[PDB]
Amino acid sequence: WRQTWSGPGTTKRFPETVLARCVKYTEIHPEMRHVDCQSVWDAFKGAFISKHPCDITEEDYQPLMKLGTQTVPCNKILLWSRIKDLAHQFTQVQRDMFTLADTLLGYLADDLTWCGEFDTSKINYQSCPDWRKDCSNNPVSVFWKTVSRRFAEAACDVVHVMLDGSRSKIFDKDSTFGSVEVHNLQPEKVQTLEAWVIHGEDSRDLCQDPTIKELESIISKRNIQFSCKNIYRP
Ligand SMILES: *[C@H]1O[C@H](COP(=O)(O)OP(=O)(O)OC[C@H]2O[C@@H](n3cnc4c(N)ncnc43)[C@H](O)[C@@H]2O)[C@@H](O)[C@@H]1F
Repeated sequence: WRQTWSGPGTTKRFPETVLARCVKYTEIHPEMRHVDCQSVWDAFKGAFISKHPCDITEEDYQPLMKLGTQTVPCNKILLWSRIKDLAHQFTQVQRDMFTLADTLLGYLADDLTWCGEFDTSKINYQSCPDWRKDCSNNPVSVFWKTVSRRFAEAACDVVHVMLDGSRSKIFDKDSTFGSVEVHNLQPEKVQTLEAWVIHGEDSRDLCQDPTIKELESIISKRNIQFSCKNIYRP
């Protein structure tokens, strides 16, 4: 039996959008011709269709992760927390830096919402679970959790993270960066995490904020060097 959820339903034209994005991505990036976009869509579907949308596991997304596997320039990863648009905008100018949005899976899934239901093979366009009001293990949250774990595992040498100085918690231990990514930067592989605290709020040294000291101690226990910089948005 189905229930009404508290969050928006699946983005209109979801199947066509994912397929069209996959076709566009594989055209631009020749390294990915070995991917059949029909196969990618099948695997995507099998992660959440005919499943209760609060019982989704990272394991459900493994077939899609396997088809969407992609080498990346591991020494040029730019992570970010709660500052997506500015991050992307930074990498359009500093072109040699690489974010999750530049990967196939991140490009396919950007700004979309999706879920299914236990009793049917249909996409639910009516509503989907809100992460706070309904459940954390919903199709969208678990997707981003899964790809993020894997993206952090891929990084090497010097990893950069853009953080937003205008947030109450500049570093939030409970965000995706703060839980999943920070704890999966691999001790040997990654030598340094360099944080960039962005101003646009208080205009003084924000690298001494309690939450940045938290971030420093977390990183430090994984045998990774930590650096911080105050940077000003134009
Ligand atoms: C992986 O994580 C950081 C981003 O981490 P945040 O700390 O900003 O993530 P958080 O506030 O916990 O929010 C999680 C939800 O954000 C949506 N989301 C993340 N990334 C995208 C993209 N690229 N497009 C659309 N939506 C996105 C999801 O709804 C998550 O559930 C990144 O720097 C690392 F790659």
